[PDB]
Amino acid sequence: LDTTRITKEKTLTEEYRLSIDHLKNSIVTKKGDHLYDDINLFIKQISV
Amino acid sequence: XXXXXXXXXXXXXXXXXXXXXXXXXXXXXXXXXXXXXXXXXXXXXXXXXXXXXXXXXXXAAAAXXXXXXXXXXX
Amino acid sequence: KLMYSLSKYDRLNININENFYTFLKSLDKVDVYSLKFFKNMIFNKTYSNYNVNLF
Amino acid sequence: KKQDQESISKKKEKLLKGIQPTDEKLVDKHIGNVPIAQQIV
Repeated sequence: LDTTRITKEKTLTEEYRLSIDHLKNSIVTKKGDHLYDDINLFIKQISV
Repeated sequence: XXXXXXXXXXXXXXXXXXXXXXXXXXXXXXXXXXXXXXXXXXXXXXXXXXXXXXXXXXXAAAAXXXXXXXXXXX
Repeated sequence: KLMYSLSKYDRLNININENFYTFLKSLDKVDVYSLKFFKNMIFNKTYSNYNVNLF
Repeated sequence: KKQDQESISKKKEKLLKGIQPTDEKLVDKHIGNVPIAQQIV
């Protein structure tokens, strides 16, 4: 059974952040832009 | 060929599969959803948007319409 | 190669694929997910909160 | 029906001078300008 279960080795918590930053650098963001609100929250929802 | 057998499951094939569901189901709107998108072919800096594009169509145009457009604050 | 395959270069086989072409690569940068939402909205395939259901 | 006016060949060079290209940091391959394509949609 333990073969299936997760470990902290295989997770991806940093590889998400590396990709999101590639979006912000690549994509324009403004208050009118729908991505601006969720991403700045998303950044807090990791570093916090 | 071995690389294709290697990076098979790791390949990204979800985006293409989405469009298939579009054309198959809603065959009508799909033609509109794809027609809605149409990126500009060439950019241009300074000009007078009032009639510069007006005269830019009457002359200096060959099988390609010219017109104004907005930008990231511009 | 070209001798084994040459029919790719018809104007009609390419001009038609350009519509599918940009839709895939304009996927991450632009709010085409909205267009998906409206496409379902016309035929009432969206599912909102105000509305009534027995689901 | 004629009038006194300039030549069209002169009108060509005038508009070409007023127009100038642009340079953005975000110029993707498959789509030309990323900010321009955003507001259009």
